[PDB]
Amino acid sequence: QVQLVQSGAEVKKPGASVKVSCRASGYIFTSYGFSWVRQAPGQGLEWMGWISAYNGNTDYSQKLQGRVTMTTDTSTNTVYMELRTLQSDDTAVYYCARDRGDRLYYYYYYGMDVWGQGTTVTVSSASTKGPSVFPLAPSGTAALGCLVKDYFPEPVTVSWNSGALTSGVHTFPAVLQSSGLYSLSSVVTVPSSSLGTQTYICNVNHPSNTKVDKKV
Amino acid sequence: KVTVDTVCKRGFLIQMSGHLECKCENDLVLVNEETCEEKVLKCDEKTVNKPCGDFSKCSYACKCNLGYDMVNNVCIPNECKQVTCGNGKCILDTSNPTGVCSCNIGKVPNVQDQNKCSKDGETKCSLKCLKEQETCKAVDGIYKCDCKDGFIISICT
Amino acid sequence: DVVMTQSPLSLPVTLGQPASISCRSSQSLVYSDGNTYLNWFQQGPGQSPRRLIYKVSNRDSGVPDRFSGSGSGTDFTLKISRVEAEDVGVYYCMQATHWPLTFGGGTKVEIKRTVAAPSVFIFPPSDEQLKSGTASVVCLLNNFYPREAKVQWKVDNALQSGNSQESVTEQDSKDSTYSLSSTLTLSKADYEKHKVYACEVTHQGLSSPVTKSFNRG
Repeated sequence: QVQLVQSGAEVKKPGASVKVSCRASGYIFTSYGFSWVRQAPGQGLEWMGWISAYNGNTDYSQKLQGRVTMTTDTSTNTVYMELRTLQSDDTAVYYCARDRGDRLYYYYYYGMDVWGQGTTVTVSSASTKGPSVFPLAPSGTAALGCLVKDYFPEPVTVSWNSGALTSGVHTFPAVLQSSGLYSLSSVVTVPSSSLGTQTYICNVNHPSNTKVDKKV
Repeated sequence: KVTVDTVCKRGFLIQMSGHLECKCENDLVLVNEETCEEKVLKCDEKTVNKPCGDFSKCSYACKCNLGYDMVNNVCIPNECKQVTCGNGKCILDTSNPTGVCSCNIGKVPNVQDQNKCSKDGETKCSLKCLKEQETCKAVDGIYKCDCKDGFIISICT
Repeated sequence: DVVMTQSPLSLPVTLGQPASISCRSSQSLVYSDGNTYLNWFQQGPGQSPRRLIYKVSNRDSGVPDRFSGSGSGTDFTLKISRVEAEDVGVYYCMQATHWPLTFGGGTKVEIKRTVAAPSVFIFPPSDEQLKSGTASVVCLLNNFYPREAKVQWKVDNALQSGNSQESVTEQDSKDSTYSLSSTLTLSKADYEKHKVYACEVTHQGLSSPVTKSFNRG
């Protein structure tokens, strides 16, 4: 089944280190190697390095050579990845991938065939904080919504009228502010002059439960 | 016929689910089933009949030997032209007077899948690793001779 | 390092129609053994990449027949005979011929539909937020196509820069449109020092730029 299971999401402070595991199963662990690929938010894949579970041959990307450390555990099927001096741009989703065992010769195996579920790593100096919810009041179709600002970490879940209002609902992807906190918006389109009596609540759930009336 | 007693000239033996073959070292190419030599880049009068690739030698052109065809810039046996094996390689059946699939270590031809390399199966290593401090080790779906658990690399140490 | 260039960056396709993605390498991908080693990966939204094509034109196990790879040397093409709904996502090409491995920039497959002008709405900051010393103004672009759209904040006819974040929703499964949100954040004192706050929108659906503005009071 050659399955790869990665560890849960991690949150670290700038300058700290993080260790990510990836448990291999379904094949002979010591017969192949691993490669780690990260993916910045909204960006493409980036090769980080490669390590051999067969001969211990490690190899890092020259652009990120001074802060990556890879190890393998033969006793318990697991490949580890340690990233030092966690900068702000290190925030990305990290993937596990099975690669070749020897980098010198090539046989009838072709690596990067199986990928792990991925693990999310967020590097920020922020602490856990609940969001602030402000209404976006409107002024024959009108639009309204709520602003979900200054919440760390991600994510939040937003429904409208406890899920009874779903048509025309748009919850935007969160953005990382300059302050290190996240911000998100959720909007909905309703009939302008035909909805002057309906009550619309933000109904936001995080350690924070908040529903705010958003009238005119 | 490459066997467990074959000594690959300028190469080393590797084993798959159904055969053994010689893997050339460095940038050498197969001139026969058990001899590796360096390949020439161009074909002219001085390099005529000289090897330009695996089972191919140098109006000058690089042509495969008898029984082989150019498929994706590689010479493969003629009976393996239309054969896809997935986790393995197509070889000639030594027991048939036909292209069959030899699979990577860990896979075996699946009788329930037209003998494709889609069945989990074990393969006993038959390699005679002559060099001291060496044994048969598995890597990248093949068996090959490599240093034991307490040696590495001129000679294993 | 080998440079992998995919084209186009975004590929609008119609369901049931063929599609092809280009991938070009900075150097020849023919390896020392005569093989090429050009893999194709598919990455669904919020999912891990899965390798559809391995080596040259070989399909991995479980990949439908509609996917096919071709090409040689430095030019390659991934063709889809009949696009299905689950084929939306980003497609990467990767080389293993030369060390180290390098991926392509990616190609986002989207659903093609008719051009729709965005509905532009502006929202001034709330009184609750102004009581804390920060002012956030939101500009909404709703249900438009294509995805590309330019938004510029203007405060007293002064263009803002570095103080406006943006985010775009994924392509809706219902109407195949997009929506954009832009948040302009300024200090209370800076917000109280100006009067008119405007949001300018440029898009194909608009023959002229659309400006939505409000007064501070």
